[PDB]
Parts: sequence; structure tokens; C-alpha cells
Amino acid sequence: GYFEGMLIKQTDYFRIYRVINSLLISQNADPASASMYFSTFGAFILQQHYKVKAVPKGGLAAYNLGGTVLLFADHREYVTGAGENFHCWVEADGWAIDFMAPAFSEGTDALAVPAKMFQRPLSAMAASINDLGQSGDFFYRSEPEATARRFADWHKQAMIGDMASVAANWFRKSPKQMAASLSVTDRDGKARTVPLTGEMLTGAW
Repeated sequence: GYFEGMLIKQTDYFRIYRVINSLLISQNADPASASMYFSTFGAFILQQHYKVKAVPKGGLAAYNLGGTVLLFADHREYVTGAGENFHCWVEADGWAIDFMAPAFSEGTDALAVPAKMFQRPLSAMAASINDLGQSGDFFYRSEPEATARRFADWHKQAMIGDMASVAANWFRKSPKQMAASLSVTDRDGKARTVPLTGEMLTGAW
């Protein structure tokens, strides 16, 4: 209670999630693509506002969330997802941060996954997908070749960099007072209003 020990305050983590979610929502992205935006835009915001090296990574990811294991992998003969089960996260200043975590309720049906922050030391990582016995446990296997290929066409898409710029400029550290909505201009020169999405967000894994 006497210092900020985590890389980012919980409330600011939620600000980041809210900003990225607000920019993405119109895109109706699949889970894998969504994680790519949460991880790259999150990393960019961390670089720009917190002055830490923050690196998006992807591959196989698994979490114990309140007793249920969420597994971003394909089952075969588990392996790294060849499709929509691929998942990205951020590694920054030793911290594992998954800015997508509040969105884990979607697509999990019976698992009834709550929306909470995921920000934990990488040094706390479990040994495997079979070592996830406690809520908040996580396991990652980076697949750098797969990650590189997944992102291969992103540099050709000017809109993505434009959205990242908007994200970094929308985010402010608490308590400074963020715009409720922004006017965003596309490459055609046309502007649209993008509002902050409106979920109430509490809790940490």
C-alpha cells in the first residue's frame, strides 16, 4: 500500500483495455486478431507512456482463471494454434501483461470467465499446461516464426498504424481526464466518432 510495484496500475491497465477495445469494436475481429491488436497497441502505449521496452509475443497460451483453464491451442494427436486459437501477449520489464483478459468472457460460454486484469511477473510462469493448479497461473510458449508470419502483412496496412497513434494519444494515466469520444479521420479524409466502450471493470487474476 506504500508504492506502485506493478508496471502499470490496475486502473490504468483498464484504461488501456478500454481504449483498444473502443477502437477495435467496429472491426468485429476474431479472437486471434483481437489479441494481436491488444498486444501490439498495449506494447506501443507502454513504450510511449511508461518508457519501458515492451514486446508483443505470440504462440501457445494457457491460463487458470478462477479454477477453469482457458487454453489457446489446437488439439492434435495440444499444439500452437494454426488458426483462431493463436494468442498474443506482452512482455514488458519482466511483466507478462495480457490486455485482452477483460474480453475473455466472450467465446467461453460454459466456462463463465469473469473480466479481470492479467498482469503478473514472467518469473511466476507455470511449467506447462498441466501445471495450472491455481487461479492466476499461466503458461506461455512463444512461437516466433508463427508470430512473424501472422504479422507479415500488417506494415502494408496504413490504417493499423493510424489506429495505434490514436490509441497512444487517447490514453492518459489516471486521474487525468480522457476524452469520452474521439473524432478519427481515415485515409480517405473522412471522420468518424469513436466512443469509449462502457463496461464496468474490476478485479485482478
